[PDB]
Amino acid sequence: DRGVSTFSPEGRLFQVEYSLEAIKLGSTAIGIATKEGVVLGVEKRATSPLLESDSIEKIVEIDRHIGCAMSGLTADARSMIEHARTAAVTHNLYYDEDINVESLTQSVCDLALRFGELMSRPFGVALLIAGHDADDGYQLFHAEPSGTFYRYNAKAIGSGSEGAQAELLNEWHSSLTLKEAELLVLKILKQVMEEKLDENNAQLSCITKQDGFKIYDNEKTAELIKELKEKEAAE
Amino acid sequence: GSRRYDSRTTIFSPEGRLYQVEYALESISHAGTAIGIMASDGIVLAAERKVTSTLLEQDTSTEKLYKLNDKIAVAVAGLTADAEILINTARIHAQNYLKTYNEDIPVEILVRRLSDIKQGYTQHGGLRPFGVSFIYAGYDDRYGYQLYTSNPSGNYTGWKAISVGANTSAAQTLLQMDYKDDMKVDDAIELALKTLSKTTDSSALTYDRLEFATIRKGANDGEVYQKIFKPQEIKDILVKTGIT
Amino acid sequence: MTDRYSFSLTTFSPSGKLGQIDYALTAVKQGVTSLGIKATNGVVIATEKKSSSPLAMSETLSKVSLLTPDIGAVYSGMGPDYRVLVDKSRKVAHTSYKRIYGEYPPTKLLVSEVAKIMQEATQSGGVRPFGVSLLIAGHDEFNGFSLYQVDPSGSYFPWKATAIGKGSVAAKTFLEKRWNDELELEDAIHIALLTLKESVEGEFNGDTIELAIIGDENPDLLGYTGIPTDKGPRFRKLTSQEINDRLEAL
Amino acid sequence: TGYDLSNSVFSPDGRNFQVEYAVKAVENGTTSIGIKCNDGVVFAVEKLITSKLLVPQKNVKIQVVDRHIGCVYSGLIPDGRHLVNRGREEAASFKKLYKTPIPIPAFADRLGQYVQAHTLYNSVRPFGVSTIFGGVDKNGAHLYMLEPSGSYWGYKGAATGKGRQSAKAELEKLVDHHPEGLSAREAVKQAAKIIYLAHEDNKEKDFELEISWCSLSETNGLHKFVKGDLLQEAIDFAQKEIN
Amino acid sequence: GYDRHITIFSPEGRLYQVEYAFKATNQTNINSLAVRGKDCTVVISQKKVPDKLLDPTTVSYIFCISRTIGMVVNGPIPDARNAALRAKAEAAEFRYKYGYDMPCDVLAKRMANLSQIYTQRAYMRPLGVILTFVSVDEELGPSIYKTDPAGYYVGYKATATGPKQQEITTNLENHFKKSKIDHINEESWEKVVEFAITHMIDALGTEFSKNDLEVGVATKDKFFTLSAENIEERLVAIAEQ
Amino acid sequence: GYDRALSIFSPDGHIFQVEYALEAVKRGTCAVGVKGKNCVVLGCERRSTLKLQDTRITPSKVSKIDSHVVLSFSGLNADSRILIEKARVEAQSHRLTLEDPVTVEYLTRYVAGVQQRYTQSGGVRPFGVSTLIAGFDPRDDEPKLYQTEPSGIYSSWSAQTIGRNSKTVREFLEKNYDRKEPPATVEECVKLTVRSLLEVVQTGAKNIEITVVKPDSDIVALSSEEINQYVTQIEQEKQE
Amino acid sequence: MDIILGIRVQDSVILASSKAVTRGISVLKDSDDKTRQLSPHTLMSFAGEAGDTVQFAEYIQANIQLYSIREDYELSPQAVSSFVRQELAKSIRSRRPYQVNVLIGGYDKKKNKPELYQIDYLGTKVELPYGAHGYSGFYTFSLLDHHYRPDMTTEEGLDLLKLCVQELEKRMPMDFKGVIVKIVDKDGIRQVDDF
Amino acid sequence: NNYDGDTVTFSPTGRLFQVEYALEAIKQGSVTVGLRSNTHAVLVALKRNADELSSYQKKIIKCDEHMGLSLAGLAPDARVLSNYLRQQCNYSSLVFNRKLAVERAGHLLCDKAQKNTQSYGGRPYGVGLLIIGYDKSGAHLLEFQPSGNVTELYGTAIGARSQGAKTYLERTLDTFIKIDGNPDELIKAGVEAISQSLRDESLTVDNLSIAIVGKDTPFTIYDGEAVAKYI
Amino acid sequence: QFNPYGDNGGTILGIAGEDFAVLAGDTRNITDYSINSRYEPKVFDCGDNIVMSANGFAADGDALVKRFKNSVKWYHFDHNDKKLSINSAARNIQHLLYGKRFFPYYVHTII
Ligand SMILES: [Cl-]
Ligand SMILES: [Mg+2]
Repeated sequence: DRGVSTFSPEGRLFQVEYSLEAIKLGSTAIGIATKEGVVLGVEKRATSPLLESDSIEKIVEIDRHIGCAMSGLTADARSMIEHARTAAVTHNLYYDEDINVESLTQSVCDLALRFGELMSRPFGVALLIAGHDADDGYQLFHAEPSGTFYRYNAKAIGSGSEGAQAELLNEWHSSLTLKEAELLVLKILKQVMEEKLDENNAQLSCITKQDGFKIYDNEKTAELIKELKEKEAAE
Repeated sequence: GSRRYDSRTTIFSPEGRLYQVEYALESISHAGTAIGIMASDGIVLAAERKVTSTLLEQDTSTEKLYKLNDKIAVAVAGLTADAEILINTARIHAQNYLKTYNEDIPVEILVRRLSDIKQGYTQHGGLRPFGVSFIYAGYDDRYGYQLYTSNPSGNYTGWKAISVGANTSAAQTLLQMDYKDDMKVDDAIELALKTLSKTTDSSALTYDRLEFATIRKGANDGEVYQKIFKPQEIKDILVKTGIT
Repeated sequence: MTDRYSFSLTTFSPSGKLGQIDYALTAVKQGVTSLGIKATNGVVIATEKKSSSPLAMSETLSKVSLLTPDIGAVYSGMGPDYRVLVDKSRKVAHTSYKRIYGEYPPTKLLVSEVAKIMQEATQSGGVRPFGVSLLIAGHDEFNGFSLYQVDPSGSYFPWKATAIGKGSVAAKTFLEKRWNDELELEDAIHIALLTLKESVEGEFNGDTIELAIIGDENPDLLGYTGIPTDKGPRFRKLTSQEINDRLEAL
Repeated sequence: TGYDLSNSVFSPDGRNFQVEYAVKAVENGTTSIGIKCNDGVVFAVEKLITSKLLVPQKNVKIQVVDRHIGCVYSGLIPDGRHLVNRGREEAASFKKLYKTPIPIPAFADRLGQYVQAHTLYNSVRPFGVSTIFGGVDKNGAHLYMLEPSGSYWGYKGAATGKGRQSAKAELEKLVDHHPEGLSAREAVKQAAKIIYLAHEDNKEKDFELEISWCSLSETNGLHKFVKGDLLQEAIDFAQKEIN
Repeated sequence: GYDRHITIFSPEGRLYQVEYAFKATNQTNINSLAVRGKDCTVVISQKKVPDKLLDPTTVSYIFCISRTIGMVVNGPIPDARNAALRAKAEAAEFRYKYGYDMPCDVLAKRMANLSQIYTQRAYMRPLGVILTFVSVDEELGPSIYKTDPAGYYVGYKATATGPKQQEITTNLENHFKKSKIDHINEESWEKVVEFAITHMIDALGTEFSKNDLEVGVATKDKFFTLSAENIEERLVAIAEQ
Repeated sequence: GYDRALSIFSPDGHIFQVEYALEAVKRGTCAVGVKGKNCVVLGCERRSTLKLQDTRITPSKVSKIDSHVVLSFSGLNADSRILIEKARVEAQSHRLTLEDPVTVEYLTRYVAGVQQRYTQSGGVRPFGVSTLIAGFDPRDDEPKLYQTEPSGIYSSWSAQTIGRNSKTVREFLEKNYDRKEPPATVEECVKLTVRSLLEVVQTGAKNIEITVVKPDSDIVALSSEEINQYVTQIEQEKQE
Repeated sequence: MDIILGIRVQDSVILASSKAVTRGISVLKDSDDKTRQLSPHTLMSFAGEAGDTVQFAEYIQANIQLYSIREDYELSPQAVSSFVRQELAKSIRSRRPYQVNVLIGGYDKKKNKPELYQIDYLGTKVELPYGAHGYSGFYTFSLLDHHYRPDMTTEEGLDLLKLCVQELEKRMPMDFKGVIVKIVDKDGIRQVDDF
Repeated sequence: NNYDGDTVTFSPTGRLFQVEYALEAIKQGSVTVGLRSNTHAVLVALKRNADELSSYQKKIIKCDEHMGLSLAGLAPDARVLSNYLRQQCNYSSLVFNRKLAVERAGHLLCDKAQKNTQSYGGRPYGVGLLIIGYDKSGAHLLEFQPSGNVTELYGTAIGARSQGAKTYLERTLDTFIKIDGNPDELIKAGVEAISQSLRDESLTVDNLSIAIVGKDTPFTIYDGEAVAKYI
Repeated sequence: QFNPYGDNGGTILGIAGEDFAVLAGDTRNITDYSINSRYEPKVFDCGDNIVMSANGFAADGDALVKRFKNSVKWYHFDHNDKKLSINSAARNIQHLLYGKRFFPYYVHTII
């Protein structure tokens, strides 16, 4: 056939480029970083109404100060999360401190290109890693299967990403409140989702310095959806 | 490098079938028919040797029926050499169990172990599967008399009567027609031979083209006897049942 | 480096054929004729010494090989493959039997071990099957005299008499007419020489024929005296002169 | 066909096409030479000046093995370096066990067997270099040249790379006109000339000359680079001959 | 058609890579010959130095494997030296383990078994060489044993290898048909070398100078190669009768 | 060792080996899971192409992983045994180290993790098996029903079906299962499970297996006659 | 650990095991249950080196429970004891052996017979009517030799066991803080809560 | 074509296509410039962003107090190679109490890259590196290609549109080599060099990345408002 | 028998002030009754405003300080030149020391 670690004539790794296509098929995930916190939100996308949607876990805690949202082949993310959690805890064991969000992201991204003929293929999942540390404050990173990570003020991944990213381009400013960011994620998710957005097919979360990483209750998110509907009807 | 020459023996087709397993089963369909029939008072194993010669030493020959221990025997359909590899593994597993628990291995536990080995060759290692189907005839004190089959996929199932190898479709129809639950060994002997006699690709069914075995509680009192039939004894049972 | 051929080179084709085994059998078909006949008081194995050049000393090339003192082997097909199998067969007779039980293996079990080696070349990674069919003759106390054929697949069958290689189909027909259960060893040797003459084109004598027997114990070939229970090897290779003597009464 | 897609495959001719393709990489490289003199050997190489930004005298190509062997090569420079690293390991283990520094014929076979080993399997690629090497041992001077196949022979003079035909013709004249032999200092001068003459095949870009030598009288049997006044003298001698 | 790239059976029961390794054998365009005397074994081979820049002393296809065993190779020099180094290692190991010098026929068998492995295992290629081993064995006397890429080997009364092997073979065959003996009935090795050179000249139809030949001689307890001047003396004797 | 990457991405971002493993699941006999208010029922299809079978000894379709959790499947039977064995070992390993039996979610997560691993390990093909894992957590009376598939994704279901013609029985369940009021009793839950299989099965004879799991390690398999009574009652109501 | 006794009567097996856990100077606990249920009708009491005892007992328990789930079948007491013996016989030639002695009391539901097996840390197995480990046998066996009958009831077995425990409490130097007694019969395993 | 499936295969003209394709990944990467005088050595790197919300990908990595590089191509491969350089620099300090020579650092990178070009299963590195350093023989600049070829230079550039900066340096050679004891003027020459490779975009405060090492200057990286002085 | 440990003597003293800290140590190095050196520095600046001394067996002491200094260097590389706080250094040293739990560094460390 052909090598798994083969370069194309353009200078790209075939397998990495193909895994990026799998991520485009995945459900939408959005992150927005503010000075009051980082917000993470996902589309759940249940395949059937009999599927109990609260068992869909696409937003995950890595440590108290670091959360993570995923998009693509979500089964692939389990070993990445496990590594991230282990790295976060291990660093605390060795250094009696929280690990920097960038250092955690870098550790996860070191796994990405360990494939060949090690694992047999790249990961088919992209991650939004959000967190806080004392040195660089509130941060949002986008971790790919290429091993590259970019920091973002705001970022969307998955099937509605380019439409969402264009929307985040206009809406993000450096003075956004946490409440404003929550509504903004809900607004953009509602825009790109096939089904109508509610508390059972979408999920919110945030990371603040005071309270750490929290996945929002369906009751809490439901109120923020109702608040969104009213403020859009207000003009 | 080496990838160029790799057949990739452990992959799914677009339809979700295992190529090599399917093709191994195709191989097995050209092997001599083996039949197992389970009765209330015993089990019969009958099997057809493939187009023999007059110069083949039959009394010292074994290609179909093998002893795994004193309570369990197998009938083979497929590559004989492949079967002997698995048979020796099974014989060891039975003795490992006996050494550990000081009790003879239950029939299903032996069958599952061999079947799991076959399964491994379909999922990992990049090697061709074993081109063998087994009929297991055995007795233990939990389930009594048992018949099983396993094939190159590593899937196994239990049976009252079953065939493997050539003309299984025709053979299974004939067994399904004449089998009854209250049947006895002497009746089952007759059914097995009658079924082979009709399904055989040979002109006539003779003693020199058969291997035959019974597992009976026809052993003096509360015990089980395996009888691998001799050439003369197969000749006698062919006259008794009225085939020659 | 490293052997990166960890996958099977013999696989099932859509029709259920193992191509490499069939092709190995084809290589056996091209090989020189060898045969075996079992008598009441012995076994004979024979083949043609097809000399590649007249400058070659064909006595140095042994087609018939002693495996144990009571077991011998001959082949048809690829000679080098045969030579390494004989080395492995001799060794396995010791490692898996004599070093355990203090005696040489019975014919059927040594055959079983050789068969296993040939089967593994049919399934293991990065190897082709052996391109030979063996005929193994031997004696042991509880089974008596026996003759076995072993094919590239690893399958083996016992025979009263048989032939393999070039003119096997004609030779097996010839043997069917002549073989009975009352043959003495000398009668089997006579039949072996008659059968082998049909498949040989050129010279037919003790120097172009290799023939060995499994027969009576040869105390003269033991190499020592003093132990009554050790009576010597039953395997004996016939000399060039001994063959020619039986070609006058032919 | 398909016999050229994999290393260690005999074609129907009895040829290993992958080795023959490695030779094409060698032929594409810069010209390098070797001259066996009376009590030693001289190595020289053409270094193409791709740009003014290359620091003069810095990108050294000739490599020492142990203290008495010089190696120069044409083709894929990294492959040459890999071969020399192995050569250094072989020369070290030889000296460790046997005390004496590795003889040149002994060293030649160590490289030879290693290069040949890379024509035995499809899991490795043949070496994309021809290597000219040698030095002084207990039995005197020795010059060798080693091809991608693992083939090597002893030489009076050797040349490889893009300007090898030109160089070979010049070397053949020296052999004919000096049956009694050539001195080490003569061989340095002649080496400079031959590289300058062989530079006609690479005439587009200008080049930098690099010479080294082992001689029993001139360097005490140790490998040294030709530097300063002796290098300039050889450059002047070379420049005079082309005009 | 990947049955032609690796050592697996073709539908005809053939190994094409083995057959093609036999063709690589004649790539050097060199012919060798070996014969047995009463007390010696002589091997001769053509020497061709096409380049004037070559050091002719280093151009050789004859190898001193052990003190007693010599080996001439027909095939490319890298594979020749691969086989040489291995044979040397095997011969040395044999002596260490078993306490006596490795016999010529046993070494031939060992190298043949190694060659066989390359015809069965896919990752290893055959070596494109034919190895002719010579000695005066302490048990069997003068010995010639030859190995090829198929893993075949056999003893010889005399033998020839190369592009023009058949011409040399038939020439030798005819001589032994006359004499009706398995060797050259001659006391001195010097005259057995003279026989070998004479019959190569007759078979090939070419004359030889001292630099056109390469000679190896096996006697009891040593194998040695002749210098150009030792060969010259041999050529002078041939011309003078 | 054999290291070959069998599960790899294609230009359109698909891993075909994983997708072809799902096609093996599609071929497998139908399996269904329905959770009531205080129970979970696992129903399984038995193809009647095989008669002369010995049903005493033939491998049953529903397997106990521990005393409180069961596993059924659709796809390759031989593959399922490897997952069941690993799951059973992990269940005992969990009891040994945590001093508490596995939750149904934990056991599911483990099995799903094994399945995922076989989609990005060298030299191995994915499992041609989807599972339904059902039971009750220790000292908990809330029913649990999960599903896994070859890719290694898993999720919780009020009711679910897998295998051949699972599209049809899922259609049935989606209209007949109410979340606000699940099958309040064992009877209602078994009835709805038998009804769902009768959309696909053929004869209601020896072709339907039913296993009821209740809280506190109360697991029982229904017999032929007990199931036959459900089959009889369903069609007599249908004749109207 | 210290005293472990076993007695097989007509229709049951009774295992008595001390409650004391002593770490050198002090008695850390006086209610310790030195037993594990291997299957519904098989109980194993144990005594030996600290840590190894519980580690071994739980390891065996896990393995038998695994077998029970895999086969949907309870192994016979004979089969369980043979498994346990092999584990100890394997252990004795290890880098660091399990220093554990066990009694296995089980009711065989097939034969309808109680069975008591005594296995020491070397892997020395014997089936007995009554058994002990350590110094317990030295005091108790003379009483059991006298009073034991194969047709004894469970109540008679408990009374004979009380006499054994009384003799131990009189003549043993160590205070073992009484015993926990458990009965294994056709109905399974139960603890006698007043002894 | 038929000879680009893996790195173990020469083409009929003696080319290694997988290596050449790895070389192509460098040409897609963002421009970076290297230059030196006799006292100091400078790296200038144009950082690339994904979009306006994203950060600008870091291009310069420190390897020791006296050595570091800039990258162009696959950033994870640069991390692997720079980590290897950090280890080798560190081994030299710990074992020999010796700062690793820049020339020797080049040789080690060459040999590491080479092994990936001659063995089956692996792949070449997909990144080009510009290594600067100050050691016992003064200032140095190296250019690493994943073919294995390492070259010592006065100045150079790699990445997209690098040819413009490379020509400028080739003209300015005689001027910038003489900028001794003036770090700011040497950086100015590097910033002016990298400007010859810009199109449409210009050097902003979060776009530009500069690094310097010299006689009494540890390897230090300047980003953000620290480079506004040179815009 | 070979004894891998030795005693190089010496004494060290650390005192924490309100907004400062001192770590002092004598400069004498000894074996048995002999003086090896009258000035062999024992207290080291390890970077990040941390001072360290590992007193006892000087070979193990020098090894530990060397490894901790190295740990500081790699902390900078791996965590964006972040300053290693004294508490984090202390935990890191615990792991260095405990890594050799069954062949200990024969030193009493103060930072
Ligand atoms: Cl050998
Ligand atoms: Mg091969």
